[PDB]
Order: sequence, then structure tokens, then C-alpha cells
Amino acid sequence: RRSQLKQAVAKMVQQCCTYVEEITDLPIKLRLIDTLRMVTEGKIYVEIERARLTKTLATIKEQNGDVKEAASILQELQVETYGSMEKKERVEFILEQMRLCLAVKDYIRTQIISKKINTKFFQEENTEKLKLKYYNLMIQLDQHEGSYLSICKHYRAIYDTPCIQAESEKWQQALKSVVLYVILAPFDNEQSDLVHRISGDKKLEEIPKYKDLLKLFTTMELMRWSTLVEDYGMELRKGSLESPATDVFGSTEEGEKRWKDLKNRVVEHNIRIMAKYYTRITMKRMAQLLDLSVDESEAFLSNLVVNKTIFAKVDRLAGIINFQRPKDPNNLLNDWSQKLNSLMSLVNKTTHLIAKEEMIHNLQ
Amino acid sequence: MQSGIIHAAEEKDWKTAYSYFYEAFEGYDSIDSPKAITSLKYMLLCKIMLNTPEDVQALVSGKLALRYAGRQTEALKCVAQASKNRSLADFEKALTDYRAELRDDPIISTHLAKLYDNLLEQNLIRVIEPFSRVQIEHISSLIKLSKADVERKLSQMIL
Amino acid sequence: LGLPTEAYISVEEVHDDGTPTSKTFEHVTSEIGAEEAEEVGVEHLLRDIKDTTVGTLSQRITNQV
Amino acid sequence: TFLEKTREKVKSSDEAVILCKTAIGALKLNIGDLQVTKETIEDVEEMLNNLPGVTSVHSRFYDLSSKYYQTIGNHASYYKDALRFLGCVDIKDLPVSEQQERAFTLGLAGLLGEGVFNFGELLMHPVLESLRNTDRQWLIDTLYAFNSGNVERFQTLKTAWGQQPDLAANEAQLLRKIQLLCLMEMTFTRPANHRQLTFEEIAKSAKITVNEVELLVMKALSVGLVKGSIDEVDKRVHMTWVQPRVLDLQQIKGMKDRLEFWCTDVKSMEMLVEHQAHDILT
Repeated sequence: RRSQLKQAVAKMVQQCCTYVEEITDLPIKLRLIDTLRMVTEGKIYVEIERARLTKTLATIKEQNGDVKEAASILQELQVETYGSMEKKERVEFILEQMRLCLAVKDYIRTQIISKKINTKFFQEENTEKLKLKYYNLMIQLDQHEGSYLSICKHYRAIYDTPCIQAESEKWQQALKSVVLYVILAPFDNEQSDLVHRISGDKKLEEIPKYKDLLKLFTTMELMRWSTLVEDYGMELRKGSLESPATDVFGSTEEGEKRWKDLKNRVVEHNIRIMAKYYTRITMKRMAQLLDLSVDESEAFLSNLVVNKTIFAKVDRLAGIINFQRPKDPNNLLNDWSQKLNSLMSLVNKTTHLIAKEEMIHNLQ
Repeated sequence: MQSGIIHAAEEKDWKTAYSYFYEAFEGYDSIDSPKAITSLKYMLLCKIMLNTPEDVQALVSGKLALRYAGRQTEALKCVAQASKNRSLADFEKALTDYRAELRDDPIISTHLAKLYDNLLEQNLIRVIEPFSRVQIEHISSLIKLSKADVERKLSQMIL
Repeated sequence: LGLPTEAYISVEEVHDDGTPTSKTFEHVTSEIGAEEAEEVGVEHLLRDIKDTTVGTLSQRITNQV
Repeated sequence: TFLEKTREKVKSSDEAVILCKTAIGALKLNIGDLQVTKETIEDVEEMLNNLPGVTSVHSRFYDLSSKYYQTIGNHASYYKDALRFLGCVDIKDLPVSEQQERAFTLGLAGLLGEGVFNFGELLMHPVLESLRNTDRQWLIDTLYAFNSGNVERFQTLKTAWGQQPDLAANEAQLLRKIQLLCLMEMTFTRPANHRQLTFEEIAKSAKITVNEVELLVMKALSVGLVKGSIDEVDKRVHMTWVQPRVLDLQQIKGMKDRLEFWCTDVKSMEMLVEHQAHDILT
């Protein structure tokens, strides 16, 4: 093997590189079935396995792949990650076949082989597009089921690598993708400062629309849904930013999932602060501030307090619902005793403050 | 297996009867595939009978049972999914779809009626939960069930 | 009837109304801290009165009278 | 080019950058405020090295901020820093016709902005109030009308809309401003026994309809000028905390007298202590 296998067996697949474009598929799959036998014992196994990769890629490309031969790559994917320490070409091989798994429509296979590379970062410093390919395959694994918050750090990471900074109109649809998840994510403490992680940005606020969108959900009660859709359900075509908004519009089943979830976040944004600032409101009043049926209003508060994320005690005889109204057996005197210590700290605040104020008028 | 059959035929100690079908399946593993795939049914019916629905999906997602994919293990994920969301109508559609293997076995035909009563009250404390005083005419309208029997079944709860 | 040890702090202000250069002391809270070595000597030099044995009436006089 | 000659050749113990950046911004009066005049006021903000009353550049840095914040900005950054521009001299040794125009320029800024809720300390600011005594009554009168908190007196000066620029563009939130100051007063006016006003009284004291007063108070809770709760079926609100205002030598008479019989109540209950628990401790 001593510096003589390198020019021997890689020259055998240097031939096969020339015949996979020239010779017909009949003798060369006899060439392959006669060359996969030697793969185990003596072949490319010194460290140069990333030429064995293009010939086990060449098994797929003779038929240009199908469903099953895409899954025939699985025997050699994870193996030569241990084969030779290398930062880029090994990753370029193993991030490929997950797009084939998407053509298999298999997500449980995809995230297991995605689990190998999320720790294998820090190779982006030489590649201006390959790290960008790792992200574009990792939308659809997260886009599909409900994961509107695993895409959070994802979409700031395609506000990352400095190719993106200098394609101003392709940079605009990066601003589309960096704003249409913070709303669409379910509520969390992570969303509650994600609105701050995207704010404080000098170049995000160039779009006059989207500075106001995150303004609405930092601030107070929202105009209902119909008085908002006439002011923001039209800019989704305009500008030079239509394609993630077309990604809202285009697949209408993706649209119906994104119409109603945008409806879901704004019908909820009432119910947070209506619990915060109201004590007791009628059933008829709240259903009018949601612009839908009173039965549909009761279905909204049913699956939120069985989530117990908003506590409520509704009624269906007098329509009298109320917010944050427990029995309070002990909290009367307990909150009263707190008001003493706030008061007694306050009478001590002015007491040592007056005596110095006399010392700057009548001192000597 | 039949140490667990007759001990579950009287419904005394489901936990120990669960332990028989576990060992009955570990013996059947990778040597008898007809008898192994029926053994998943008796452990997960007992686990629904144990009223731990999430642990059903926890087992079959484990790599030991990931080999034994089939129709009847999907017949148990859905019924567990029906009892997970704690609804009556969720349970009804799961029966009709997989009826040829769910409602075919001689002991399942004995255990569905007792499984129905637990799940009848389970949605019943779910929909009654979010409020105060309410009418009975809506809860009959939200379960799609009658009023007289529901009023008796509500009266058994306070007793 | 209190603790006759006062301390301030230095704060300055280019602020509201008084002078372009304004500076006024503000009292930070003050107490007599103890230490294990000195409590031998402190409690030795008193020998006069010390209303210890905290029962139902130490609180009655240290904070209710 | 001559400035950066003077910027580099002044290396004295006197700070060069405080006068040169204010010389940059004074030279940016010609054109442009987005890139250089911004970086005058953004860069030099903390270089005040332990010298309050830097009266050479105390006014010059603040006059640069006045011309820049009256230029494109909200209204109110002009309205804040000019208090320290006009807060450094007592004999102003310049014609008062300028200062009554500068105060009228300052009087327009504390009106159109949103974050301005004082109208008690600028009103009791005794260098610019009597300065426009008999010239422009209608500005001083509508300052009173906000503290009067009424829809009626603001309508009286609707015949006197002096200075038609910057007026109708903000007219929607001028009408919003009076409806918001109306609740601060009556919450302060009512005693601490109830302070529980109804929505019909708001519809009386602000002549605004029923379907908007709930939107009015949630704005008041969000800004933070009031802290209370909101009922909807009994049509009342339990206001608890209100914003502290200013007061004259007449409201201290109430605070003198409500304090005074509270003194002897501390005397009276402690009189039981040293007389009944007397033998417990000598």
C-alpha cells in the first residue's frame, strides 16, 4: 500500500469517471459490481474516500436515481465521516441525500442524518453557498408539520454569511423571511425576546411596512383583523420582496395554513391583554371584537384554558366571563401586608431626605 | 402469554398482567413473527387499560418495535391517539377504519365496553372544565349524545 | 431614639433648575455592623444592661414599644 | 477643510473635539442632516469630562441639538434638551422678543408630540410663562385647558388656531390628547374612598361615545399614566394609581390637615402600649 495504491486504484476510478459519461450502462454496472467487492478490503481506504463517494454517487446517476436507489446510499453515508478528517467535501456528500429523502417524503430519516452536521459547523468560512445549502434543506424539514419556531435561529442564519449582505433585492426577501416567523411562532418567552433580537436593527427598519408589523405586537390592543387586512393584506405583492409572500400565497394549502395561523395569532393577542386589563366582560362584547360567531368565540377559549395558558371562567347563561378571578382566601391579607412594606419603605425614603435639604439653605 | 390472558380475564392486577405479555413478547422476538406481532396488541391494550396513553407511542417509536411495523401497530397508535386527545368522536373514527383487526379479537370484544366507559367520562371532564354554571342542553350538543342518560351519568359523578 | 451614625454619597447633576454645576449629597442607609472578634470586646465593655432572652417580650420593646 | 486644520492643530488641555464637532454641526447648517449632523450629535454625547456648566460649549452643543431636533425628528427631543439649553442663564442679556419666540417654538413642540405628559412644571416654569403674557394668550389658555381636562375650553380656542402649519396634521391626536388628560384630573379629584367612575360619566365629561372609552383606557394603561382595573358589565372602572401632578400652596393645606390628626392617632394607640405593657419591661 506504501505510496503505490494512490496512483493505482484512484486511476481505476479515473477511468470510470471517463466511462460513466461515455460507455453504455451495461458493462459499467458490471464494472461497478466488480469494484464494490474490493471496497471493503483493499481500495480507496487510505484517506481519499471522497473519490469513492463520487463512484457510489455514480451508482445512483446511471438511472438518474429513483425512490429506492436514493435509499441505497445509506450503507456508506455515516461510515467515512470516521474515514478521514476533512471539513468540507465530507459534508457536501452527506447533506445531499436528505433532498432525496424529501423525494421519499421521509422526515424521520432526514433529521437523523441532519443530526450529524448541526455540530459539524465552522466550515462556512471557505464556502459562500454550501452552508447556504445546509439551511435551504433545513426549511422543509421544519416547514412541514408545525415547526414555526425551529425556523427562528434558522432565518437569522440566512441573514448571516456575508454573501447575503450585498444582494440588496435578494436581501429584501431575506427581510421577508426574518419577519414572517416571529409572528407565526406560538407564544413563548423565546418569542418574547425574539421581538427584541430582531428589533434594534438599523437596516431592518428600511421597509416602512415591516417596522410597523413588529410594532403592533410589542404594543397594545390590535385593530381587529379586518381593519388590519385592508392595510397590510395588499403589500404582499408590492416592493421587490414578493417570493416569501408568494410562498405564503402560492401553495394555497400553505396559504390556508398561513392565513388562519396569522388569524390565530391576532385572535389570541386580544385574549392575552383582555385577561391582563379587564376584570369582567360580557360574552357578546368579546365576540364582536373578534368579528365572528359567539359559538366560534367559545371554541377559542375552550382549547386555551385546557392549555391553561389563559385562565378564564366563562358562562353560557348570562354571558358573563371574567379574567383571573380565583377565590383568594389568603391573598387579601398577603397583598395587604405587601402594601405596608412598600409604604414603610416610602416613609423612610423622604425622612432622611428632608434633613439634608435644610442643610443647603440655612447652613452657616 | 396465557399467564397474562387469564390474569387479565378477571381484571385484577393490570400491571403484573402487563409484565407477562412483556416477557411473552421478548421470548417471541426475532424467532416467531406471527406470534410477535399479536403480542404488541396485548401489551398496548393493557397500557390503554392502564390509562397511560402517551407511553404507547413511546414504545413503538423505540427501535425494538420500529422493526415490527404493520397494520395492527397502527391500529394501536390511533386508539391511543384517540384516548390522548380525550374525545368520544375521536374514538369512533378509529374503530371504523381499523375494524377488521381492532373489533375482531375475542378479548378486545370483551374489553372495549369497559374501555368506553373510562373514555366517556374523560371527554366529559374536558368539555365541562372551562366554565361555571352552564346548561345541560349544550353539553348534549357538544358531545352529540342524549340528555337523559347524560344527566344520569353526570349524577354518578357527584355521587 | 435611633442610630446616630450618618453617611452620605456624592452625586452631581447637570440638571433641572439650580446651577449649571450642581452637586448635593444623598444619604445612604447606615448601621453598626458586628464581627465575631469584636463581639467579645463589645459585650465585655457594656456590663450595664442587655435585655436578652428573646421570648414573647423582646419584640414587644425592641419594636412594639 | 479649514476646520480639520483647526481640529488637528488644537491639541491643548482644553478639549478640542467638543468645540470642533459643534463647529462641524454649525457648518452643516447649509445642507444635510442624515450622515454628518447625526454623527455630530450621536458621537459627542458622553465626552463631557466632569465639567457641569461647560458654558462655552454648554449652549453650543445644546443649540446644535435644538436646530437638529427641530429639524427632522419627532417634536420632543427638541422639547427635552432645550430645557438644558435654556437652563444655564438667569439674565438672558438678549432681546426678550427672541426668547418669547424661542419659547413659542418650544411651545409648539410640547404639544404635537406623543410622549409629553407634564403641563404642570413647564406651566410653573417662571422664565417663559409671563414672557408671553399679553402676546399670545391662546397658547397659555390651552395649556390650562389640558389641566382643566375638558372638551369645552379646547373648543373655545378653536376660533384661535394660530400658526396653521403643523396644526391640522396632528388634529386627530390633539382631540385624543384632551380625552386622555380628562381621566387624570377626576381620578385626582375624587377621594381615596371610591375613585370609581363609570363609563357614562366619561361619556359626559369627554362627550365621547360608549364604543371608544374602552379603547381610551387601555391606551392609558399601556402608556402607564394610570393603574387600575376595568369592569365591563357594571360599566365602572376601579382606578387605583394615578400619575402625580403638581400643586400650589393651597393643596398643601389639605396635606397639612389630613396629616395632622394622623399624628395623634400614633399617639393614641401607642398610649395603650406603654401603659398596659409597662410592667413587662421597666
